[PDB]
Formats: sequence, structure tokens, C-alpha cells
Amino acid sequence: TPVCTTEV
Amino acid sequence: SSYTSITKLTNLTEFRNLIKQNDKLVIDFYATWCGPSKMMQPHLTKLIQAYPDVRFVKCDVDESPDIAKECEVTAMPTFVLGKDGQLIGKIIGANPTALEKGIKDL
Repeated sequence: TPVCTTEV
Repeated sequence: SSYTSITKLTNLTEFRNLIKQNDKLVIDFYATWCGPSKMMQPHLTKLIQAYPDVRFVKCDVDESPDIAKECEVTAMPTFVLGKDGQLIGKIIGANPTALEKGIKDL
């Protein structure tokens, strides 16, 4: 994958 | 210089001033734990050397959440591009090709 997402 | 040697932003005023004071700019928003952001470090080093007319800096989203928020950074890596005093672009993701195209257009 090419992204790290962050859900806060 | 390199990814290791560029300025790491830690303050909002510093961040704002940076936009005002640099004709061409790139900010690498990253996280120390993110694999994709880690993968882009060698690429950034190449780009820094390749485009000396552009100011490259980095920001740790965990360390400086206020700055990240200001740029609406939800994912990493996010490269924010600035021209002539204002922010004008984003490349979201570890895409070296898209990133270089963006830098070339500054």
C-alpha cells in the first residue's frame, strides 16, 4: 500500500 | 542535503512564516511508524538534490498535530506544495512519480 490513514 | 538533514517543523508560526518566505516549497508530512512514509525517504533525498530551487521540509504528524490539522492531513505521507506565499497543492501517498511531476510544475 502507499498510504497510512489515521482515524481519530 | 537529504531527508535526514532538512528542517523538521515544530511550530505554527514557523510553519506560516515558511510559506511566506519561500518561493517554492514542499512539506513532507509523515509518521515514524508508517511504512509508506519510510519508503519515501530515499526518494525525497533524490528530489532535494534534483530541485535545489525548492525548499524541502518535513513534519511529524504525531509530534506536531496542530500543523497537520492546519493542512488537513489525515493520511501519510502527504506532500504539501507551496508557491509564492501560499499553499497550492497536495500529493497524497507514496508516489514518487506524481510527486516529481508536482515539483516540476512549481
